[PDB]
Amino acid sequence: AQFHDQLKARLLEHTIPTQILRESTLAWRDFKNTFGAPIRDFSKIEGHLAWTISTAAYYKAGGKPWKLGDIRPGVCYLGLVYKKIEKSKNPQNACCAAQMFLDNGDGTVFKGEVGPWYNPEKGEYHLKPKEAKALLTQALESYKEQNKSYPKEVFIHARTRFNDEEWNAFNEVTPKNTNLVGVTITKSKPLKLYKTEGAFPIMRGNAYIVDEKKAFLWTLGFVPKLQSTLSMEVPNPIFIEINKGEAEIQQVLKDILALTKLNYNACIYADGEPVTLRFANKIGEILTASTEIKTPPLAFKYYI
Amino acid sequence: MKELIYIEEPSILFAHGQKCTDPRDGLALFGPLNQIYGIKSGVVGTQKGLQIFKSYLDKIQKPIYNHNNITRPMFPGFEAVFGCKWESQNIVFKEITDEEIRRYLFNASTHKRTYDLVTLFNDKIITANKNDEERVDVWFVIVP
Amino acid sequence: RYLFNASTHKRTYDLVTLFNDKIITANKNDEERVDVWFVIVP
Amino acid sequence: KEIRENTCKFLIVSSTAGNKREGVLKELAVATKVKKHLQDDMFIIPLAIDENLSYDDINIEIVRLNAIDFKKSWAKGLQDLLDAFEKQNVPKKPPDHSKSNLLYQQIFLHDKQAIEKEETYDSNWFPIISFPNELRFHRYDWRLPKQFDVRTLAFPAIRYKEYLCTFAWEYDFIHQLPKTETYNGQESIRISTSDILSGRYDTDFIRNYECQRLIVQLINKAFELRMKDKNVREYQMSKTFAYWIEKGKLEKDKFEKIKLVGKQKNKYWHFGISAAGKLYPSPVLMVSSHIIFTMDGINLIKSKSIQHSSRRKQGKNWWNDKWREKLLAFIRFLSDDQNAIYLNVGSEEKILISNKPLKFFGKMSYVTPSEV
RNA sequence: UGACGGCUCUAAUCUAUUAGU
DNA sequence: CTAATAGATTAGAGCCGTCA
Ligand SMILES: [Mg+2]
Repeated sequence: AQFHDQLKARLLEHTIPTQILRESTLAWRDFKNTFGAPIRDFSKIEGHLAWTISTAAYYKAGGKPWKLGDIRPGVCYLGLVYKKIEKSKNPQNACCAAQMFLDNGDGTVFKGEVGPWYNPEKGEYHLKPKEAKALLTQALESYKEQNKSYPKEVFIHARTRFNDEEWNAFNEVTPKNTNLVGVTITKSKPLKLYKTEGAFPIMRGNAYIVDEKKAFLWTLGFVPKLQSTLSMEVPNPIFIEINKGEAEIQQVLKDILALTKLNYNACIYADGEPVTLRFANKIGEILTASTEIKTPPLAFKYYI
Repeated sequence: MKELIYIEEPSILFAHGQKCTDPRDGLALFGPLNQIYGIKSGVVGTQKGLQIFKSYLDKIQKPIYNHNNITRPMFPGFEAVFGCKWESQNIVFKEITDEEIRRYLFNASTHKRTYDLVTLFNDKIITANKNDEERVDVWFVIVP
Repeated sequence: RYLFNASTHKRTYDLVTLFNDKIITANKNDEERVDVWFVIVP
Repeated sequence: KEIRENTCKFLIVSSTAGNKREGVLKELAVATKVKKHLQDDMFIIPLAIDENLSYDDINIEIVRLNAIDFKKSWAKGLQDLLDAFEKQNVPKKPPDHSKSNLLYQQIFLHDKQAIEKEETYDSNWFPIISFPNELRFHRYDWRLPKQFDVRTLAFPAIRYKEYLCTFAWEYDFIHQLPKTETYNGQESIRISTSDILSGRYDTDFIRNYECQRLIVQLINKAFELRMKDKNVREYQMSKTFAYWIEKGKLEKDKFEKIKLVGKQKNKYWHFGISAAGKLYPSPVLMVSSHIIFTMDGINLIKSKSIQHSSRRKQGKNWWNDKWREKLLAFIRFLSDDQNAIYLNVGSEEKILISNKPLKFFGKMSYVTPSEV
């Protein structure tokens, strides 16, 4: 259950990359039918297996497969997701900063922030006012040191709406008059819809606006280049709600759509949710395996 | 009447200042941005794991074909796409435990079994990294 | 301070602290892969 | 034109079945003749790819020539081909990958991308069209005992601080206890439904949110009440009851050229649904579809995991057209009227819900005739 | 733990009312 | 100062398959 989590968590203190490969992937020949039903199969998909592995290993070597270049310079980005540890007093307090994008003249930064700040409450999530100030200040000095100047515009993602006091505290730690906005992104909300004619689902990239604040987006259709569906059955969309701030809907929607292909762990053409939420989700269980670590690194090579 | 607004796909950057939508064909055409060419690796496991890893490593040099071309772009070869060397003749292997004193007689408190497994693997890796001379880059772990 | 007036041992410790902290931050923060380091001294 | 007037080299490819092709042999003979014409440097440079093609069993006319190998790795073959080419003093040209990108995108652009044609889509929701203008609350602090709960009652009635939230008349409870009419209705309370749906109503004891909660609870229980007498029964679920119908109960297991109860792994499967009301964008009804199994229609598998495997096996080969058509057919069968569905929420009051789903029109599409 | 999606089962807490301080 | 109802809003944690 926690084999990989524990192994990577305890090896994290020595700064060594690693890669775990099950033998069944390598030995998919001899694990054939026990009594007439084959256990296992990659014939139809065999070539793609190589595409799944090589580039990943390349990233662990120190190579950059592909970078995105559709970002306005002099902007921010950040994400967040919580986690349940339920160690002793069933605490709900595990917040893992996801990432941040920066333009240091010519390059792109993908290191993110870390530090599992705690919270006495066990079921209400949110965040106490003290932790949030340091949480945003951290990204602030990171931007200062990687920009040799001050940041201009800031964006924030989330998973759940939040109360007034902590956003007010976030506005309190705002330097000068920079604009801050946070966007809540759910995962599943039922808006099942069909195609009137034919035998194919909706075509990927559609939208359905219900108000100047809320919005919707579809991600599992079928790209004409791929000509085949990304999901076996009819898809399920993502519901978008803007919580606070003055943010135009179309630009933020296209921005969050543009950040669903940076899945370095694989090479599938399209992915459902943006990289940020799942990326913080998959770093959280690494640090929740064992909590004796102090100041873990901020490079995602070792985590992934 | 309520209508659906459509959003087009963005574009990603590649080598030589080129652009495309899919990344696979771009890599097959232009390659990565930064050039690093050392994959001196490491591995732990049993000897059958050694031979199977060697066979799979030197197998990937030849192209391998999908069942359906139109949905999966072709894979010509690691050196064909990346311009980086990775062969099955420069591995520095460290031997694994073979007795595996843990058997069906010992199944209560599997947490302890997991602890013993991870302690053994981690100490072996750490000792190999700390004491030996050769410069290793990645560590592959295989186990049934 | 330029002159070794206050404490030469203190100045050496400060310089080594600066170099060590910079190197450690580089190792734990960046993304590239490096093997050696050629430190120049003024 | 090109072979004679404007060609410098040649790149014959020795595949496994390259000898069979008559056209390649014809152009090969043409190349041999033009070489016999020129006699300057060399023209022909063979290539080999396959492992099955042994080095001796190669095409008979070309045995005299050697070949750069590609059987091991394509990179070294490309490398030695290119440096042999540049050693042969072939005229050069500065590289430009943009032309390669343009050619790649142009040669592979058809039967893909998007088309400006308009199309239509169907939704999953049904909007309400009828509702009584006002609802009524009336509590005497003595009308009912304060211990039993409201799940016992089968008609709209839920407790409250002081305003008993009922839909029908408060004197419609004679069926098991008398003296209902003895409770005078002059001291009753009324709240306009149209205004609270508009949301303009607001008081110190009733806000918009909890009264909206009240009305959605009433419409949900009314939907259950109108569903229960449809003669389609229910199976226990983690969520509300899953409603479905049996083979043979409809005429010969068929209803308008669609089949809903079938056989898979010697088990009989049916097509059920579930529903619940939502209101914020518009008063509409969520409906979702599920597939149910059974041995003979009297009992069902107990294990959820093998049920999961069976439902995946059954649903692997069902797609958008079948999904949409079956949902429309089932909802039309559910329609108790030729135009809508009535909800006899009150003693005589009812709410009408459209049996025709919503619509959508989109201005963008793809190359539809993809066949596969 | 080669990765992705689709389902199913389980958990809390917040927000009215109510009975035992 | 504890407990039953009830919606709306959250997280683990397994099983099947991978294009008819
Ligand atoms: Mg990995």
